[PDB]
Amino acid sequence: MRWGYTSVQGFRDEMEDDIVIRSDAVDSFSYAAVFDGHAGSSSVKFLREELYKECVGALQAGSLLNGGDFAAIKEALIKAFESVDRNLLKWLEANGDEEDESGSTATVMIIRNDVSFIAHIGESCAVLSRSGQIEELTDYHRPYGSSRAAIQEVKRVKEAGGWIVNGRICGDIAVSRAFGDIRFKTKKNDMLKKGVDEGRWSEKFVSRIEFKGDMVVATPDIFQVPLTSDVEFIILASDGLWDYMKSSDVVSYVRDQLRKHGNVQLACESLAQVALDRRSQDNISIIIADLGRT
Amino acid sequence: RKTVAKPKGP
Ligand SMILES: [Mn+2]
Ligand SMILES: [Mn+2]
Repeated sequence: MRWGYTSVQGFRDEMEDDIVIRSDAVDSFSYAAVFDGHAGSSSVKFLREELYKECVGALQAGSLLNGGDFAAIKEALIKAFESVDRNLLKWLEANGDEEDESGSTATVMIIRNDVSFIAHIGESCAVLSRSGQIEELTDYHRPYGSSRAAIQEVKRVKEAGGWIVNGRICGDIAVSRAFGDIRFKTKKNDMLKKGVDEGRWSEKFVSRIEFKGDMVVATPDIFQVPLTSDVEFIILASDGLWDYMKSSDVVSYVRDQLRKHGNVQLACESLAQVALDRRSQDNISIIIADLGRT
Repeated sequence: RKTVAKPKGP
């Protein structure tokens, strides 16, 4: 297919989104990812090469992609994500910080021949258009809400002994799954301590806390997305887009652009400008795969 | 919204 992409800072004082698109034409294989970093860019930077390499490795070990073992593909991509996060946390600890507290979300799409898989953590979103109809392919990992993932995430966080205030875990983080974010994982106890030292809560408060598991995890949801000849285009984007434009609206908008000039790169740039005209307040990154059709 | 914030108890 053809790719259109854009990644802009918009109204934020820093740019922490990034995008990756890598193809192997001989193998009919492509990897597209949007990363939405927070509290710095070091996690995003790490993921840029490390996640690709690990995913490619996890799936090549066994020529795994089109074997039809969904379970095995799913397990491979999960272990890839978990492994990368393990390595990131070490890196953040040794090649850092000392005040680097960064993290990043990630929505990855892998296509090989006529199969597509999505590995997703966080609050970017992927959608496609199929015979004129929208399919929303991912669900949000937020510690509040009503979608399938939402109730389960809040349950998982509370189960780990964390709490949620102002729609944030420990009043801090607004996503429940992410790479990095060591203070919610292997340094959560230290986190409580720092809070006392910085006067965000009392000593007796920390006493009543009992962390059982990690509050934030990098374990992805994994989806298999059937590809058919009537899939018109696929869109991966950060929440800088979706928070300000409903997916049914973006799909109609892109369809209109492509009917107009058939240029996916121009469609993508014009879409990002619509998001800015609507005064989205975040970095905005968009990747569109134009598969053509009718 | 800013994705992180200084933490707060319930
Ligand atoms: Mn961000
Ligand atoms: Mn964002």
